[PDB]
Amino acid sequence: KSKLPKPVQDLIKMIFDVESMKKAMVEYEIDLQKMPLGKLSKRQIQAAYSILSEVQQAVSQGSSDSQILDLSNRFYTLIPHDFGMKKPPLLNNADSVQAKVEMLDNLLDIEVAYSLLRGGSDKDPIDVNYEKLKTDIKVVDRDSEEAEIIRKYVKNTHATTHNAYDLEVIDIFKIEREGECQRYKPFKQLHNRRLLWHGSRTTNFAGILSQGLRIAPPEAPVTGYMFGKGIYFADMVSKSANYCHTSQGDPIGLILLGEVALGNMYELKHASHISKLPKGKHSVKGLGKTTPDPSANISLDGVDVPLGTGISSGVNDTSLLYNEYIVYDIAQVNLKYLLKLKFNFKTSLW
Amino acid sequence: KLPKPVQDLIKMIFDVESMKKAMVEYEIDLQKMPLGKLSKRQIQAAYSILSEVQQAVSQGSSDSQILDLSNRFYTLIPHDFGMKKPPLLNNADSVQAKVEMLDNLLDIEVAYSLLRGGDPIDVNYEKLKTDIKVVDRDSEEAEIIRKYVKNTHATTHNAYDLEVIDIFKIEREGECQRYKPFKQLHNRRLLWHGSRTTNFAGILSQGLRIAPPEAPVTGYMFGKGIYFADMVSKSANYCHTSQGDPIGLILLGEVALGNMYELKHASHISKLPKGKHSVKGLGKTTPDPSANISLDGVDVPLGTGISSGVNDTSLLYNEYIVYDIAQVNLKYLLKLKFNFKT
Ligand SMILES: COCCCN1Cc2cccc(C(N)=O)c2C1=O
Ligand SMILES: COCCCN1Cc2cccc(C(N)=O)c2C1=O
Repeated sequence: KSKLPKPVQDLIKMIFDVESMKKAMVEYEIDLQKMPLGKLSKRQIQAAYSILSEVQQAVSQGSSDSQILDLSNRFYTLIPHDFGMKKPPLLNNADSVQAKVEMLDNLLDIEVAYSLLRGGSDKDPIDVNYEKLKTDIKVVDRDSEEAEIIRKYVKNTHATTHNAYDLEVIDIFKIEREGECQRYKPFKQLHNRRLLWHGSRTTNFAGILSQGLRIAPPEAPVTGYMFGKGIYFADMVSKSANYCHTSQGDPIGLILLGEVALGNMYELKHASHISKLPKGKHSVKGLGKTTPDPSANISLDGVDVPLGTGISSGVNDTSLLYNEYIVYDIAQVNLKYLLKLKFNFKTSLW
Repeated sequence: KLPKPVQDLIKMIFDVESMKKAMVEYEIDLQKMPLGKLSKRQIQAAYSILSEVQQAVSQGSSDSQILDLSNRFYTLIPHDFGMKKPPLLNNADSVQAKVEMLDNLLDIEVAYSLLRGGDPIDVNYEKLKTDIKVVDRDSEEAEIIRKYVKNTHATTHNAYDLEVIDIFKIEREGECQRYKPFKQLHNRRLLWHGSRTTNFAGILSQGLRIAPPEAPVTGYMFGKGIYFADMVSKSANYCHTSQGDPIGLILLGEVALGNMYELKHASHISKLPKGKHSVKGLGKTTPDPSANISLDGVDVPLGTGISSGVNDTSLLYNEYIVYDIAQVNLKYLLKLKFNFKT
């Protein structure tokens, strides 16, 4: 029997849950008869991203309808969908491809989690699966100052437009991924280090913990992402928490706090599909209409914690309601905490 | 008393009827908004609504908020569809079609305002505040200018052949002096800019300008700058000529590119990061760097289309953008002929 703290055990059961992986694929309308979890592969996912990249090129550089249509057929042949009686969406515009890009990002992480789950020994399974994460996980005391500051960050940065649910913090975990300390070392030195959120489906955490946050593969279309292929973070808990993709049918999710070394920010208000930064720049800040009150900002260890409540920023001519922060090198991030959140979905409008 | 090929130019760009036709082809309702009533401020408000729509879409505003803005657009700019439904402005594509139209209307209003304000041909010349001279068909200037035309016609723009007709040397009053500080910058290059004829009176009295503050930065692939090509045909596509109307105008401009920000895909910016003075959108095809010429610090990239080793890009051919009007110095205005197969 495992000697791991009970919250840690429960975390392990959540992450390594085949049924949630299946639910995830069904949400993307993948036909599980034609493509079962066990038959997902990296190569298939790589080729699918290749097809989206070709699709976007064929659209940018004005290919013919026939070619666009062929590329769509190829995508849906490789990734089988069940659309019911709904018209299968042609991949002939930025919106349609961005949606498929997000599905593939999640497919990639599900493949990693299912791989990790199916690998190793068949001791307590909980301990066998814990070791697969290659991460030291400690439970933060509910009454710590550490816990209070974090509950305050959650409370204060919930955006007013994310009004469908309230968040309640169930468990807080201190995490240290094997070898990430050393990896982050050089950036430890950089100015403008910030403690920011990253939200993800619950089973994506097998890959996130074992491999860390990653940039999309070279096959993935740079145009698939608002600010290109980097690692995305929010300073508003609810903007990240939406990426948990929880529902009243499955209302517990997980979210990371990570220290990110931003340095000099390239400040942008609209899409910029970049893969590299111009010289002088270490990150992108996408500027939101709403920004945490910088009066309320705290800092420890030279890291800023933007836990002020949201106030109007200077900015009105923007594509974003809230800020977002992108780095283009995986070493720029050091994961600090992992929070287990219950999403309490609202029944009243008042 | 002005030369002939010049006199033709003045008539062609101050043509009230071409302006009327551009309007009809956009399905503008000329009874409610006749040419005479076009307002710069009205166009700016229309642009502003397009900005709101695009921001509403990106920010995830309600369908009813977006529907309202789309109706507001058509309140402002009277269209006549006149049995069909005005297109819904709720996506970047529909919005994009209206951005391009407003870009044209803004220029048409400039032209018409000139013509109304204050031999009419030479009253009109006066107002352009631009010195124009003809270039000799035989002179060396014309031979280099014709070679640039011929070498840089892209192969995917095969629907037509091009042939030069007149070459005009232009000097906008005040533009040398405006450009002075920028002449010091490196990577100065002689590039093309195509526009429709209804646009050229505005361009000559005012120079190449950036879309107004009200215009959406997301309406343009690299945001609000001035766009140039090194392929004559990429630029000439923007003349919007046809079998039925085969004569277009094109600019050759000296552009101070400086330290280029080199990009492969859309970036909707209104300013450059520190240290960058222009954007180069990278094409799959680029003129041969071997055939390049330098003339008193200005490069003329008249090499023939060769492959750049850059294949993961949104662009068949290069594009150059500057974000300060003062980085451009207009050198030549060409009058060309399109020979369509068909
Ligand atoms: C992971 O794919 C990136 C593209 C989609 N985005 C954008 C974004 C902005 C801010 C925060 C997050 C986040 N996950 O917490 C994300 C996010 O996933
Ligand atoms: C004024 O509209 C800006 C966006 C449309 N673009 C892009 C572009 C690229 C290269 C050359 C030109 C040109 N006019 O020759 C243009 C052009 O008009």
